[PDB]
Amino acid sequence: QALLRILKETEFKKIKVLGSGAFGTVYKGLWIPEGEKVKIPVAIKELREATSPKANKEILDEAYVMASVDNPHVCRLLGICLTSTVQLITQLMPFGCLLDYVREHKDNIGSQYLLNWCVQIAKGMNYLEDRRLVHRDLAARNVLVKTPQHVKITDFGLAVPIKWMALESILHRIYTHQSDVWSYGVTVWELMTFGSKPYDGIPASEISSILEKGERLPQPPICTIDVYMIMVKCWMIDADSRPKFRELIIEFSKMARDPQRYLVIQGDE
Ligand SMILES: O=C(Nc1nccs1)[C@@H](c1ncn2c1CCC2)N1Cc2c(cc(C#Cc3ccc(CN4CCC(CO)CC4)cc3)cc2C(F)(F)F)C1=O
Repeated sequence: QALLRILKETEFKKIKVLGSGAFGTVYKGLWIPEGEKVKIPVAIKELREATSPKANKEILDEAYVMASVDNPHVCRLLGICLTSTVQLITQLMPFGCLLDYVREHKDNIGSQYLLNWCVQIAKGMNYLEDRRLVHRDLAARNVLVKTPQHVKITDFGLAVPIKWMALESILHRIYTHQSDVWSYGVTVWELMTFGSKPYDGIPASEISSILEKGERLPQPPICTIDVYMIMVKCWMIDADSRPKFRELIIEFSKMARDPQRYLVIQGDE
């Protein structure tokens, strides 16, 4: 019945580890919902630290919000298991994170895929804005691949990635939908460089000073200047001058109609 299912351990199992971050470990698994027969492929995130009943109330309040997300380009929380180390269940995104996907499939990715991913990520971020949800950690690592044609945003349920942060976030810990636009621009740069490292080899402590001098990430080799200009707009110092997600959907959708006019990839005729 319930929007957020409160799971028993007997209902699911871990099959394969997928990755670990600072706060938890993600597994591919299987869930048979209590009272049902069907086997659902899931991702299971187990938190690194054990939590108290008090801490679990803060988790539950956020988990209900995460279960309320309903958009084709945003991952929804399906369930929670209140084990000592809490476990969080979503539908499995079988192709993993988009960062790894573009690094591992670089030779078989054309302009149409890249521009459609930019549209879809903008659509998911626009829904979050409509829901008054600030992501605060948008990056290619936090976009998942359902199919090569269908990506979804995740890991916004977490409220230091200095190299993805808007200048105002670095200087004053101000986070808004418009600082998410800055991070969107970095995410697009990641895609267009097939998962390269932003501000590579430069210490995080230097980034605010580089940005204050007007320096920005470089134009990727595949990008026409028209695409680079969208990234540049996302990195304007005045937050309210940056594009809105709705505007980014329009502009990337136009480019996706003639994708080889906007990204130049060898073999992508
Ligand atoms: O579930 C998540 N990812 C998954 N991937 C695959 C399967 S599930 C992602 C996620 N974010 C948005 N979405 C998702 C999935 C669907 C959309 N989330 C939601 C998520 C996560 C984490 C926590 C946590 C935590 C936590 C809290 C307190 C302490 C103790 N320490 C607090 C700090 C304090 C220090 O002062 C001391 C006490 C510890 C941990 C909660 C949630 C949420 F929202 F469910 F309540 C997390 O990662």
